[PDB]
Amino acid sequence: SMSYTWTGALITPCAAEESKLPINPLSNSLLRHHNMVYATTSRSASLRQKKVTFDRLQVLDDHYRDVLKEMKAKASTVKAKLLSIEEACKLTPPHSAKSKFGYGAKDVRNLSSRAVNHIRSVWEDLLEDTETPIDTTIMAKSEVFCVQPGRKPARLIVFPDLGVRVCEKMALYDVVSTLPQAVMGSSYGFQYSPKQRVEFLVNTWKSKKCPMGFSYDTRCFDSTVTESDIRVEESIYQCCDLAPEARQAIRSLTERLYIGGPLTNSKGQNCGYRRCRASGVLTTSCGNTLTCYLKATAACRAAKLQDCTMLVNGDDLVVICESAGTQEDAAALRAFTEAMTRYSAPPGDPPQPEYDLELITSCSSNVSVAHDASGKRVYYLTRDPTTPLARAAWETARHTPINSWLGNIIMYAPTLWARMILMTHFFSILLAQEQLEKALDCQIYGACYSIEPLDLPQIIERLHGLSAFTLHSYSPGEINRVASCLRKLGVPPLRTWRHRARSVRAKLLSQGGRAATCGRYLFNWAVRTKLKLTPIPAASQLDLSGWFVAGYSGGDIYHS
Ligand SMILES: Cc1cccc(C(=O)N2c3cccc(O)c3NC3=C([C@@H]2c2ccc(OCc4ccccc4)cc2F)S(=O)(=O)CC(C)(C)C3)n1
Ligand SMILES: [Cl-]
Ligand SMILES: [Cl-]
Repeated sequence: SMSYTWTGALITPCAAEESKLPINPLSNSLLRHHNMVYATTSRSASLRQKKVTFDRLQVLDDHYRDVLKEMKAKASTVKAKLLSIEEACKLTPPHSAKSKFGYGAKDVRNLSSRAVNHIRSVWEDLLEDTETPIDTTIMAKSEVFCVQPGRKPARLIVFPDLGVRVCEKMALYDVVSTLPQAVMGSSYGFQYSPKQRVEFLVNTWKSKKCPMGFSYDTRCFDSTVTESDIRVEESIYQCCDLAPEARQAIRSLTERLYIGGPLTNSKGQNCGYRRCRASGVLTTSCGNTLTCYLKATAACRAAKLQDCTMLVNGDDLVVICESAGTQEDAAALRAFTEAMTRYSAPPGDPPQPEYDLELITSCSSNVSVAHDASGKRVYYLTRDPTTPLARAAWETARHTPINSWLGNIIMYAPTLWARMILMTHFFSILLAQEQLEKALDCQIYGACYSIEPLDLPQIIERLHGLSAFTLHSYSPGEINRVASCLRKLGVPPLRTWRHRARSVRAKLLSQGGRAATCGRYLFNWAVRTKLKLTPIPAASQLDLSGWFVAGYSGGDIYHS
């Protein structure tokens, strides 16, 4: 079975597509080498099409079946609730793609009679019709990158209509929110906040007598997912206590949408047929996580890797285990990869065994070390800041509906680059435009949030602890990665950012209130005469439930 078949009709944009970074004074302050920054477009879709289109081999074995049964056992503890129309409508982003049937996300959120009646009929049809493939739209996603010699083609997104998406939520939101944790336990990555996640990686690393770790990068994971994989995934969902209508909906969604179906371009033309994972449905993150974990757990047994602890976030996979020795780890890792390959998860790049935790990257991120005010070692997550910086420059120049810079500040708050560059650059702008109190959209684990920049200090304390405001003596390797990133992108040197932050810090303090709290906490790094930083009372009061429960990337999820 081919992941995809194509009619020859093009993947088309539904509007004009910017690919170049404008020459704008505000963005130019952040990043001068504007021609290094680009956004993907429709024009590179045929290149992507070529990469995601292949035959799949899958041979299942007893290790695979053993693990599956174990997961199902855990799954059968779960009792999933059916979401009400109102509840599902509330989870729809304000700017989610309109329906082809004469209503949009706004109508969904407002529970208008048109949207709601169409949603009911979609739901009833799921219950009645078990076979008819549901239509999907295929689009080229616009994402911003820095050039590296040369360019990434656009990713392809495949999604059903708004009415169907609201119905997936009713049938499956509780399931995709609750079940991965029940099944994978501590290995489910999306349950951790940043501090918890770092805690778990470090503890796991320090628990082994001789640790070895690796990341495993499946070549085009969504395309490696077979119809059997998606039906096995359904077999796990079906172990939950379900309302009968949910049980039918899942069955019908599986056969009509999840396993595959027709692809239609922005212009309504038949583009082809998908027989693999759609990027843009509710079950993608859950399904990818389960499938990845299943295959990897069985492949570990096949490779005889000892005392494995997995961390899985969709298609992202980290394994930490007990070293058997350099040669034998290399052999065992190769056997793991052949097992994965047989299970239809071949590697992009061969995995490499690693004996230093900081050398392992999970979801762009690695563990690094710094010291807090008292000189105590603190572990934190960081990443190469090249893409975050390129995207922030873009978002400075162009109004984008989702702000990666804001998500990056939240998730990488303790980092040198987030603190000195991103906070300084954006607080300066917001402060000059008097927009500090204006809420902005970002994402956390794929789900969309509306966040007030003035609540960043409380947010950051909750997610990272107070040490996020006091870190210093960063590793030489972190410092260099950052420093040399700034040279490449024509981002001013850190000393410039210190100078700018002092000025911003002062303006923030002068304003008093929540603004001044941002000044004390966010920019204490910038002054020699430091304020003593105590817990923020409002931090404990934040309702961050739902933040670090599950992954929702591609799932059309909005949280208020
Ligand atoms: C299938 C798919 C495609 C693209 C992005 C994502 C995704 O949700 N994330 C992701 C995954 C891998 C790579 C990647 O770069 C990535 N990026 C982002 C996020 C998130 C995500 C980001 C980090 C992560 O784990 C490491 C981590 C965890 C907590 C704090 C810091 C790092 C897991 C995770 F799902 S985000 O939290 O939604 C917003 C942010 C601006 C941080 C971008 N998923
Ligand atoms: Cl990013
Ligand atoms: Cl200075």
